[PDB]
Amino acid sequence: PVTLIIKAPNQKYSDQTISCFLNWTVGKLKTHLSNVYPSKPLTKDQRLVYSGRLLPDHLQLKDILRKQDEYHMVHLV
Repeated sequence: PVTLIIKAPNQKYSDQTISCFLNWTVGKLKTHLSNVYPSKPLTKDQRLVYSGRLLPDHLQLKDILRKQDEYHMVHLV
């Protein structure tokens, strides 16, 4: 799968390498994070910020994460 590196807001937790598919949207992945992340953060408040920009839950990961494909560091907010 794709190495989707979920780093915490203040880097409270380290770089989390989530082996997941770009098939899903930011919403389905963020639900998946709220399950597989040991803090289990509020899906309603939490969003994914990729290298400065905001990833909305309606679009598929692939569209933004196509460029490198291999690995992507996203900051949780």
